[PDB]
Amino acid sequence: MLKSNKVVLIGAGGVGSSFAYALTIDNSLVHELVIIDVNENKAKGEVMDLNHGQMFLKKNINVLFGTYKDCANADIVVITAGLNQKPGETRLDLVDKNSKIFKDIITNVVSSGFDGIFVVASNPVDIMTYVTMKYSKFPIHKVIGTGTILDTSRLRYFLSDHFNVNTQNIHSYIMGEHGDSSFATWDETKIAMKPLSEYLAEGKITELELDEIHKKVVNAAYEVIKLKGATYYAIGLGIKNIVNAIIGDQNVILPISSYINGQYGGLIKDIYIGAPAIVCKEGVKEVLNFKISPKELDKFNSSANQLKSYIDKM
Amino acid sequence: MLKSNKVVLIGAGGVGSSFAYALTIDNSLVHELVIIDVNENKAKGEVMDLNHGQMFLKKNINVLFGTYKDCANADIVVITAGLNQKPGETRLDLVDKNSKIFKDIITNVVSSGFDGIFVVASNPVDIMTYVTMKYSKFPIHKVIGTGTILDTSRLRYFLSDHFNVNTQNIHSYIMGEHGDSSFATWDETKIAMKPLSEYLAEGKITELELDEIHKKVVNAAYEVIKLKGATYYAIGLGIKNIVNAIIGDQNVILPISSYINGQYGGLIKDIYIGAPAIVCKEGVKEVLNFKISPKELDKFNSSANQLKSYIDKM
Amino acid sequence: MLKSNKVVLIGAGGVGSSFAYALTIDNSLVHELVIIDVNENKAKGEVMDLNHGQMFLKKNINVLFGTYKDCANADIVVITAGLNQKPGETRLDLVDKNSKIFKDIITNVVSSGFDGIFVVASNPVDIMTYVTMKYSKFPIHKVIGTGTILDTSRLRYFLSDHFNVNTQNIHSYIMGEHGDSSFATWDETKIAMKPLSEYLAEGKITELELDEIHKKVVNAAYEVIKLKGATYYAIGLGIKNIVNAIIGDQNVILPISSYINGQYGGLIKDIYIGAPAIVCKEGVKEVLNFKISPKELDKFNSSANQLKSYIDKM
Amino acid sequence: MLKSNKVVLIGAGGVGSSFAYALTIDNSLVHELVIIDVNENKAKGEVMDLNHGQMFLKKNINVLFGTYKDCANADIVVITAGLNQKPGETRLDLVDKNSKIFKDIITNVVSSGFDGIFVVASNPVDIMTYVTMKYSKFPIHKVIGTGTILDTSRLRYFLSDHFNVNTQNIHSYIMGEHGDSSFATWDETKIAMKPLSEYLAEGKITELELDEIHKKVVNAAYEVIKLKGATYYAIGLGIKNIVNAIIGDQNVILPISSYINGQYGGLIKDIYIGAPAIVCKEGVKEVLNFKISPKELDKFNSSANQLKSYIDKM
Ligand SMILES: NC(=O)C1=CN([C@@H]2O[C@H](COP(=O)(O)OP(=O)(O)OC[C@H]3O[C@@H](n4cnc5c(N)ncnc54)[C@H](O)[C@@H]3O)[C@@H](O)[C@H]2O)CC=C1
Ligand SMILES: NC(=O)C1=CN([C@@H]2O[C@H](COP(=O)(O)OP(=O)(O)OC[C@H]3O[C@@H](n4cnc5c(N)ncnc54)[C@H](O)[C@@H]3O)[C@@H](O)[C@H]2O)CC=C1
Ligand SMILES: NC(=O)C1=CN([C@@H]2O[C@H](COP(=O)(O)OP(=O)(O)OC[C@H]3O[C@@H](n4cnc5c(N)ncnc54)[C@H](O)[C@@H]3O)[C@@H](O)[C@H]2O)CC=C1
Ligand SMILES: NC(=O)C1=CN([C@@H]2O[C@H](COP(=O)(O)OP(=O)(O)OC[C@H]3O[C@@H](n4cnc5c(N)ncnc54)[C@H](O)[C@@H]3O)[C@@H](O)[C@H]2O)CC=C1
Ligand SMILES: O=P(O)(O)OC[C@H]1O[C@](O)(COP(=O)(O)O)[C@@H](O)[C@@H]1O
Ligand SMILES: O=P(O)(O)OC[C@H]1O[C@](O)(COP(=O)(O)O)[C@@H](O)[C@@H]1O
Ligand SMILES: [Ca+2]
Ligand SMILES: [Ca+2]
Repeated sequence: MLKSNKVVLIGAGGVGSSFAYALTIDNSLVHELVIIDVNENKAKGEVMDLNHGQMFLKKNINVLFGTYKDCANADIVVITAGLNQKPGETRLDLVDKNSKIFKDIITNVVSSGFDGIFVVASNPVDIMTYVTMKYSKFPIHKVIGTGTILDTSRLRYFLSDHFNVNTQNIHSYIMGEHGDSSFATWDETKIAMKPLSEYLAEGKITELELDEIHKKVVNAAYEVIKLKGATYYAIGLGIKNIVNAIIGDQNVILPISSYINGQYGGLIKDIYIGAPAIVCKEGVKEVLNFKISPKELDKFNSSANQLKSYIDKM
Repeated sequence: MLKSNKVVLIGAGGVGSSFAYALTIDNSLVHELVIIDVNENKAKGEVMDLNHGQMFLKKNINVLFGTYKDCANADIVVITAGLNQKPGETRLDLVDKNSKIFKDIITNVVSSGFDGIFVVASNPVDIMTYVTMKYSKFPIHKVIGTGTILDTSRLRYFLSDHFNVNTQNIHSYIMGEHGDSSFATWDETKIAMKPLSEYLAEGKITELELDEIHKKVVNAAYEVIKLKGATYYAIGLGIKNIVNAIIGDQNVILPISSYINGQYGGLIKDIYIGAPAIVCKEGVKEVLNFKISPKELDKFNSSANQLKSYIDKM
Repeated sequence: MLKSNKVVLIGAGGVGSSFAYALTIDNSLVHELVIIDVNENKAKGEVMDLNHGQMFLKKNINVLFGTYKDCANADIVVITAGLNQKPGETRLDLVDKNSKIFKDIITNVVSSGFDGIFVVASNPVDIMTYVTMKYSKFPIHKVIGTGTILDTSRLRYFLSDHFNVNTQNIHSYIMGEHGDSSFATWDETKIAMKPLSEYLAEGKITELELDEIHKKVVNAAYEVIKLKGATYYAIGLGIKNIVNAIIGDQNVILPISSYINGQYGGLIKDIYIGAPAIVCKEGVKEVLNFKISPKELDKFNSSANQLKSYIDKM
Repeated sequence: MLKSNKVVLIGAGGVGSSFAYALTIDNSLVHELVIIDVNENKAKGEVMDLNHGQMFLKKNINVLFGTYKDCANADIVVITAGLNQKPGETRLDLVDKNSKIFKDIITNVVSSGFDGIFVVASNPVDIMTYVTMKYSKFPIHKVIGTGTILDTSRLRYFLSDHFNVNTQNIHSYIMGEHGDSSFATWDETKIAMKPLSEYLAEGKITELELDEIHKKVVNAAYEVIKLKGATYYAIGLGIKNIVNAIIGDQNVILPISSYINGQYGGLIKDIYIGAPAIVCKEGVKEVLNFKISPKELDKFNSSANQLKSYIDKM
């Protein structure tokens, strides 16, 4: 028998609503979308606005107001609820209030009988991913965070604009914390099959331009927050892509919040951090391990140690 | 010689930003999108947030922050600028305020050298379409408004849920003013090829339920605004579909703001009103005419009389 | 838990391979496509040629060379095996040959343990749908034939070309036997919301032109076969759309081979004939019933009698 | 302002017909498709079969039978005409006859007033691309051949199946002549960011397995021809993607038939060979140059020397 695939969204603010809109437009078999928000009226209005556009979609989809009960037979639970950062605030300044919000959300979600896959976007996303795994008691491979997918998308856009080359051919990652301590894989970067070192040697880009691009990646959230209050379009597309990759069993490699336990030298273990992993219908299929340059490995270790600090204080 | 297709968006609020997002996701050959707003910080932030997600799109697209000089070589100009209605404000006061804003907008656009197609969504949409045509001097067929496309989408969603049939197969229109004096084409409505009269005969639905549906359509915007502050997702998809129909030269029939001068009895002439028209690459190719029932014609003439009353004043 | 949707294709000729190609390009979550043919070299070559293009697809898909063992857990079985016709599709000789082929195919499929949905395209498609239902003993709502979907596609193309209007807005059907006894629903046809009778009265089309268009629909297959040897592109798309509507649970109304039992004047009963029905994840959800004009009802009854007599002689 | 993008297809065999089909299904705005074949009946039949499925397509498209006269205002001309291999023949046996055919076709097209972009697929594709350039006297950037895009697609499918990873993450090329002298960029290959050398070290792939995969790439065409008479699905998708990337001004890097005059050492110059280049609205924006291993450079220079040996004999 054929099945009805169900996604429950928890948190109907800018990020969640953008994700839901994008998913209705570009849908890899999501038959039911259930929206949950502690602000009941916001969720109701978003459900209405999404349903009023069905005539313009490629496919019809069931979009419903829901409660935690709906998670019982959900295949995916997307969590975007929590406080976002205000001007002058880091993502780590949200750890305490957002962890308390996630203790409550994860209890309800677990008590309903949910046994699908978690997709976490709330900040700080790596620590919130670890918290989801611990509170839920779920296997490590059924808990996914968006990690550095958004930072990587920003990096690839900036490089695409610099070289006037489609983002599809920009093979570079942001790894580490989804935050101030991230780093770019400059030494492993290629444009199609042409290494970045050849572009540097040819004077088509400079090392300080690389430093500036990485700093723009790091500061992008702060800039967009100053300009329009919060970021939601790019993260909405990233979540949509993760969801479709899961439902489609696409076995695609993405730089997500991945649980490391021996990879990248093993100096730091048992944390979630921005790193490449294979995604499929069962969740994470494998957390990859590849050699990165010594300086880049020191940056990775420093970022992972920063994360481990917060994990140890709880 | 292949060309670069350029769309300029004026007004980066909820409607305009939602349209731009939807267009980048489902893009029928827009190479360059230019976003303009009197609040330039908002426009900058939306440009950045839209660009940061390029890695997740099917196609790359140039999204830019611009000025009115960018309209010179634009192919389409989408206008979503102006005020949305507030409590205690009739359609007359918004007509006044928004026509005064459009004078400035259209003056700058036309002075830039623009000679493309106008797509208008600011409310009251039919009157603002008339105003755009009068201020711009453009041929009537080069000025399009969204008309009752959103009301028709709401109607077809309601009917699809009632009969549990895909919106694709709900053949019914909302016509007249985009507002309180609109009406449904009940007597000409079909579900696939089965007339609504048959469903009525079989107790599949009742006249009361039909009145209920029409009033749901009339009050949808008020409900959504109560619940979440504004509507923008469904209107964004509608505008995206219009723009793609134009660039794709699809010759598709839609219930837009159409210029009547003889159709539907011809008792009211020389106004834009929600009615079916064929849309193609050069704009409106034909405003159609078909027989509606006498009671529905009474409703149509009343709505057109209302719109003509507001126009003649100025 | 999430599942892998499995489609088995029996018959890897022009029609089957066209359908498989179109499905790989436009895929509503088919995870596994299995191809079977009594000519195993042909099935293998098609599997290889379809897999060699995965790089260019939106989504990866597992394309497999199969045996009947693969039907055990298949969700849909598409049958396009059988002799293609230079002369009459509904020859009693062709009926006999393809009935003998279907006996073997259905026996092997059913002995595999399959319990999904049959989608039949082999000719004569209405009688082959009947034979599939009889040999398999499946519920009638789990046996689908393509019926007059192809004839309706041709009709809507011809009308779209006549009026220079998108096929989207052409609301007309071909009904009755997929072949020489079919008829068009001229008296119920609409262009968008405009009845065809209004176009006739305005001189934009004539009765003779309607007759000629219907004869073009009837002679299309013969002409295409004369020119290029066989037809497979339009029918491949029709099969693809049926499959995607089923897996997407879209509740869409399609003119398929439907099991008639009282509808349309309850004269002929218990045969498969071209008629509109609601398609969903469950199979056929309902055969629709609406009033046709007396002349068209007579055409329909004559077509049904044609079919029943050919079933008798089998 | 907005235009109708016109593609003329010359050669309506399996390759051309598959490309046309795929294009109608996945269309980056091609408003008019014109089909030319010296066998007028085959072209007519293909036009009819393609048009009879418009109702199932996302967008309507104008498909017409035509003559050389129709290239006058064409934006793109795709050439798929000429002899195919058949069992026992290499692709280099066909040079003489196909060069004669191409002389005829190019002369007619150029005489028609066409000044757009050629896209060449007929075999041997590198030599036929060179011949198109020479006979047409067009700028080099106006002439595109499919080169090793098909070989690369086969390679990426084989590696995707071996590692069970999406083709999207397989970064490897086939370069050199589309034929028996090609080679794979093993030393520069990555699965996402993970070099192939690490998979070899970890025993997840072996040197003999790389040898075998390249041999499979080289013998794929012979095997598929033996099994079903000819290859056309994978090549059709490749052509479709080139066309959509041109019209979409996507600036994508593809391994196509590129004109070399200094790259990859100065050894062989002034020929077309399988190599990466940037494709955009104007044609070829830039032929890339990147370092490959010394043994692979030897292979590249031997392949190029063979192609030069053929070009000099004429
Ligand atoms: N790359 C990434 O992962 C990104 C992370 N982001 C974070 O995502 C989260 C949401 O951001 P925004 O949408 O802009 O914020 P928002 O102000 O729009 O609020 C999101 C929603 O969460 C709701 N909520 C709060 N508590 C609960 C609860 N217990 N159950 C259900 N709903 C609840 C709340 O009512 C609100 O509607 C923040 O933590 C952001 O920092 C935002 C941008 C990118
Ligand atoms: N056609 C339809 O069906 C509907 C029409 N809608 C109307 O669309 C318009 C925009 O709606 P929202 O996005 O929600 O409102 P909004 O406040 O969110 O955005 C309106 C934008 O217009 C900007 N603006 C104001 N004046 C000017 C100016 N002189 N020049 C340039 N920019 C200016 C302004 O800065 C703001 O960003 C309103 O008139 C709505 O009533 C909204 C909903 C549906
Ligand atoms: N429903 C519709 O609208 C249409 C129906 N069509 C019919 O579809 C069928 C196939 O058409 P084509 O592909 O062009 O013909 P084809 O000869 O190209 O393909 C038929 C395939 O079926 C194979 N086959 C034969 N017997 C068996 C068997 N016992 N088991 C498995 N495979 C077998 C056979 O080897 C061949 O590959 C014919 O009956 C057509 O008449 C064709 C056009 C439209
Ligand atoms: N990666 C690649 O580039 C590949 C190249 N391929 C080659 O593409 C070409 C076509 O392959 P197929 O479609 O299978 O062969 P086909 O015989 O099926 O079709 C070729 C068509 O070209 C027609 N034709 C011949 N001369 C002219 C002319 N002067 N004007 C117009 N039409 C003409 C001819 O009538 C025929 O219909 C062959 O040369 C193949 O070797 C096929 C596979 C892949
Ligand atoms: O022209 P309308 O009335 O707006 O309907 C358009 C819709 O009709 C359809 O063609 C379906 O029509 P049918 O139900 O008659 O088959 C859809 O594809 C299309 O979106
Ligand atoms: O594996 P990555 O680095 O995430 O890149 C994924 C992208 O690479 C591509 O496969 C293109 O690869 P190439 O540049 O090597 O041709 C895109 O299709 C895909 O979106
Ligand atoms: Ca740039
Ligand atoms: Ca015509």
